Amino acid sequence: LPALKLALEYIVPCMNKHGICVVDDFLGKETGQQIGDEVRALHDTGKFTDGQLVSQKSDSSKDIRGDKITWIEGKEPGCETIGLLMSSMDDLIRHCNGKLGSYKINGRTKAMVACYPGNGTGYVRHVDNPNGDGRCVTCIYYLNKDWDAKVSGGILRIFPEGKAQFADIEPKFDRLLFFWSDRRNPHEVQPAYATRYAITVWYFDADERARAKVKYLKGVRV
Ligand SMILES: O=C(O)CNC(=O)c1ncc(-c2cccc(Cl)c2)cc1O
Ligand SMILES: [Mn+2]
Repeated sequence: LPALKLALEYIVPCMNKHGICVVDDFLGKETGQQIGDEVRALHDTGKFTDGQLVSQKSDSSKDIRGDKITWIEGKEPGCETIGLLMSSMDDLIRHCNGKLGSYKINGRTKAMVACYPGNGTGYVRHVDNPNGDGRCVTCIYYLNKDWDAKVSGGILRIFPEGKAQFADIEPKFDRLLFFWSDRRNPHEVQPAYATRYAITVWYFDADERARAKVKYLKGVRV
């Protein structure tokens, strides 16, 4: 689908009604697989961190580490289909802008590529932006071929604020997810028992970000 049709007919209505939006088959199989290939090359060539420290034992040979990450700008050698994904996410947001609540989105982070190594680690319940650091929208792309959570775990579970229910999102190949980054969407990743990849970017609201400058300390000489 053309970005604008997806934006006006799906992302804008879903985001304003539910604060969560899932688009399946975002880029198609060829491109999705190429992204899988590039992420796997990053992993295989040692570009990820070792992983979040999950269990600190007094013996460090038995430390457990979880999600591994690497920040990707999209123009690096071997990351160009990742850059293509980032640009397609941006096209969608650009065609939403002015219609996502009353936010005015004026930028985004680099891509955070995540690798859950499959050792029973997940990601604890959290809010992405709990303290007003400028990020208003979380965008995640999943590239896990034939993922079956009943077998491999790794569900993303969101707990929309105020609701007595949660939303389980499988990290399915070629799946695109949007949700409000703030306290309306606490979420977690349940333990993953197979290698699980995701690519996240966060979009900034202009006003909040302009205040996060001072809430986060920048100076100029006299
Ligand atoms: O993988 C999924 O399906 C869901 N992942 C997350 O929700 C997540 N959220 C936040 C973070 C994160 C939180 C703080 C700092 C940094 Cl660099 C990353 C990582 C994360 O992996
Ligand atoms: Mn998160």
